[PDB]
This record gives sequence, C-alpha cells and structure tokens, in this order.
Amino acid sequence: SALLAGTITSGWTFGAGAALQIPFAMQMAYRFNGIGVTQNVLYENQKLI
Amino acid sequence: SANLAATKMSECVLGQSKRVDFCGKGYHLMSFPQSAPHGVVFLHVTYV
Amino acid sequence: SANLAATKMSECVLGQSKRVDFCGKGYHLMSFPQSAPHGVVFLHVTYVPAQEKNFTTAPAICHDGKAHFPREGVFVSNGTHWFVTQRNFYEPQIITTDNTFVSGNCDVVIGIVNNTVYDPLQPELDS
Repeated sequence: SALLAGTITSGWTFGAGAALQIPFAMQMAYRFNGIGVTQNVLYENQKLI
Repeated sequence: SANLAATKMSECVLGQSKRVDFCGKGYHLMSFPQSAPHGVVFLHVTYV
Repeated sequence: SANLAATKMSECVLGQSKRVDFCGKGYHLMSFPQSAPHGVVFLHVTYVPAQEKNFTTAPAICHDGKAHFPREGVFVSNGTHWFVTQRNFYEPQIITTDNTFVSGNCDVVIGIVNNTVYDPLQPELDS
C-alpha cells in the first residue's frame, strides 16, 4: 500500500529518486504520450473514463 | 518466477513501458500490485 | 545469472535503455563494465534529481475562447505569471503559440485558467 500510494499520487518518480508532487490529472496526460496519444483524448472524455 | 516478478514491479509499476504482452495485453497505462500468499497479484490497467 | 549478465552488457552498455531499476536506479545515462574474477563489475551512471520546489499548475490556458494545451512541457506558476517548464528541470519561458496547441473550447476543460498567449507575429507587423 506504500507503493500503491506513490504510484497513484506521487507519480513515476518515487523509485527513480525523491518523490515529486504530481496531480492525478497531469499523470495520465503524460502516460498517454508514451503510447502515442496526445492530451486531446483525456481532458474532453474524462467523465466517460 | 520471482525474477520475472521483480522485473514487473520495476518496469510496469514504477515506470511506463511501451511493450506488448509484458505489462498486459494492449498499450500499457499503469499497474497496481496487490498482496498475495506465497506470491503477488498484479492489476494491469490497459488501453484497448 | 549469465543470461542476465549478457542482457545488461547488450542493453545497458552498448546503448541507451529506458528501463527502471535494471541499468541502475534513476534515469539511465551509460554503463561502464569492469572485469572481475568470475563476473563483471558494473558501473551505472545515473541521473538523479535533488532539490525541488512547489509550483502552481493548471491543465490548460484559456485566451480567445479556445483552450491552449501544452505540446511538450508543463504549466507552472510562481504565484504571479504562468511559466512553461519541463518535468526534469526548471527553465521558465515566455508562453508562445509554438509551445501551445489549440484544441476545443474553454468550457469542457476542468481547471482551465485565463492568461494572454503571446503571439510573436503581432509586434513584427509594424516593426
């Protein structure tokens, strides 16, 4: 549950160094960029997700 | 199996992977580990 | 263990790998192999950030009624002006149309703030 904490809240940086403060709406916008999806899909469809 | 599990705790949970059929089927979003007796249960959030 | 040793000689040493807790903890730069008895001592050069500062964010910037989405970067603020920086370092920049992307309106974005997007072509018309 400590690793379930920092994955949802603190981002991807908790194991690579000191923990940042990343909001959850800004996590999945940059997790779509690895698979080739921009930020147009997340912010409009956020009620459907 | 534990070295496969310690890789997927490092790659899938603590980071983002572009892989297919490693962090789960489809495009990888994030992974949620859960506690299990004599093992570990992964929850793979995928993009289909 | 030798198949895990030859994997780190191929992936970490010979090229750049994006893997986490494989080529060493943190962001991978390079790897230096060193020979030992019955093994290779690895030297992992890593990129670790240190000093952090809390900033004020927002997902989008509303200007003319259309939402301005960031292309590559984040939206930060010091409490007065909104800056465009990156995730790995602090380099404040003037907000331009080349660093922003126009999609949608301002109504469907939760948390959108109002600012003035600077167009560099507008002072260059009369000058």
